[PDB]
Amino acid sequence: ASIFRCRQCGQTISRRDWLLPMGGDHEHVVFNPAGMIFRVWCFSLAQGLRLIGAPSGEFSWFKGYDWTIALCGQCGSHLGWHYEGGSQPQTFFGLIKDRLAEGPA
Ligand SMILES: [Zn+2]
Repeated sequence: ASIFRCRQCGQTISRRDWLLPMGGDHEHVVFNPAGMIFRVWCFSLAQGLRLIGAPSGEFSWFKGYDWTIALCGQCGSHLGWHYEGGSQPQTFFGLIKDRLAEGPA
């Protein structure tokens, strides 16, 4: 239970070692304006994503951060967001827990 992959295709995405307790918890449950609930796990680092467009602060769930949609770079599945423009840390990833599969390195 050491690396996280895209559930839909297997792409390598992150690692348990890279979980980041933001505001004291690595897990944050949030909703967008369309009412969709997301169980977000914060990671300091991720790979294999494709970050879409330019950042936006609108509706940001993390104070001081602007976001970009993060797709699986391989299959296009929406895996979460990349956050930037903030402080301590400047950047991080918020990934949707149930869209990842955990398993051995
Ligand atoms: Zn994928």
